[PDB]
Amino acid sequence: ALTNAQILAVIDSWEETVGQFPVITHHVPLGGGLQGTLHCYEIPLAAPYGVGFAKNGPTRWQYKRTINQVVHRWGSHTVPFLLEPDNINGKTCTASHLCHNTRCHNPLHLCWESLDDNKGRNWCPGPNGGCVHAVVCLRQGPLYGPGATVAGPQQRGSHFVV
Amino acid sequence: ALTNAQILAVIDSWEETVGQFPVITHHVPLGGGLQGTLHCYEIPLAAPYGVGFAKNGPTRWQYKRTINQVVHRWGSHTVPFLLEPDNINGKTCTASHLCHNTRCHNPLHLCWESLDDNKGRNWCPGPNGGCVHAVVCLRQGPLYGPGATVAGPQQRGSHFVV
DNA sequence: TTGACTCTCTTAAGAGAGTCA
DNA sequence: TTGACTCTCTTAAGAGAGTCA
Ligand code: NA
Ligand code: NA
Ligand SMILES: [Zn+2]
Ligand SMILES: [Zn+2]
Ligand SMILES: [Zn+2]
Ligand SMILES: [Zn+2]
Repeated sequence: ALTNAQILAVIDSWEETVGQFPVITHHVPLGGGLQGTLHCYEIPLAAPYGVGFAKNGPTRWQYKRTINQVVHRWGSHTVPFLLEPDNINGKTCTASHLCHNTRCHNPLHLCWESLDDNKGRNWCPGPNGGCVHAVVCLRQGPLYGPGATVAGPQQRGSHFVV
Repeated sequence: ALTNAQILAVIDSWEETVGQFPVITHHVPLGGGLQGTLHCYEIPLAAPYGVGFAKNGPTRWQYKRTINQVVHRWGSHTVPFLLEPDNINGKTCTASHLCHNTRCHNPLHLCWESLDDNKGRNWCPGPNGGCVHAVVCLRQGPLYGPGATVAGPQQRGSHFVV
């Protein structure tokens, strides 16, 4: 098994490589009508992506390192969390984009949480709009708002009460 | 079926049948430390379910009627909305449980909206906790709260900024 | 050891359609 | 005509693993 020092070396090489990705400044809603700025380190749209990186899906990548003749591979956003527990409350931990920008690999824009917690950030009002996430959101979720509901609750007869 | 009259007849028959499902009272969080009461009309756990109804999955059902010698079939929660547009902004409209109770078929607990709007209600603070849904939530979403994040954003080196 | 592709799978909110009696 | 089963698919947040040079 890879030692702690070996895993730290993997994290360090990943950080070195991602830190050289193009850094894109994005202005974002924070909630409460306030605007903020995030700096995303974006993996390229097409090969080459960076040392150790390869695309396994339209917006999925993996990081690969060969250590003592054995190939090891991880989801590209999971690397910052290799020294953390990988489940909680019986749920698998997932890399969760606080910046909501899939190509971004900035570890300051990632957290490690259940898929439900991850998804729920899409609708959060944001750090200046009432976010209650213990690990606070960096921005208002892209899907926060009144929604676009086509039809509400309704009945034709009188068979139902709310 | 094609005609408006035929569609209204399908809606009326569905309402009459669902109107005879057992009515189960559920006390629910509203947000803001308040609680409310919902009356769900719950499809049975096992066959028979009711005239026109059959189970296609663990928590999936369909409603079917024979019109002009042809069988017409719909997802069991879609029937109230047969006269509504079936898409919005190029996204499929879905039946969305305001009561977060799959077996419930009370149309006063359903709306018709994109899958993203639908999902997002799981994390809404609720009608007394800040819900901004234009078609208002009936309860706080079951997944609202601080979450259980295992690890937050972090870096080992000095290559990244927020 | 490395790059650039290939494939299928998970989850939990939702769907459509066929086989028998 | 109606009932009771069977199967796979959609979405958008996420995954593991194979092949070739
Ligand atoms: Na996310
Ligand atoms: Na829902
Ligand atoms: Zn980012
Ligand atoms: Zn938040
Ligand atoms: Zn209900
Ligand atoms: Zn709401």
